Amino acid sequence: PVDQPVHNYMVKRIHKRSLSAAFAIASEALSLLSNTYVAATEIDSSLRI
Amino acid sequence: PVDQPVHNYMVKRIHKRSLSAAFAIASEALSLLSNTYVAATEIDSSLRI
Repeated sequence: PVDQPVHNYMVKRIHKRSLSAAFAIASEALSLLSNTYVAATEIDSSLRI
Repeated sequence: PVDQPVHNYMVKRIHKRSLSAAFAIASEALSLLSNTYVAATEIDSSLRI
């Protein structure tokens, strides 16, 4: 009579990371963007695409 | 005329072993056991399971 089961309870810390990157836009691209957002009979399809 | 068959009869002792292990139980487990042995409308199913 010397034996007895034993259990272990380990717990962990989660830590923490992130993400980030650079992505720049030209103003003329935004201008052609604005018309294409309301795509209609106007707005040159070739330049928009 | 000198040849003759010969036989050998070996017999074995079977020896003897056994097994034993420890397994403890808490009184609260037995108490919740008692209600589950008579499982009815009472006796919390979640705690019993």
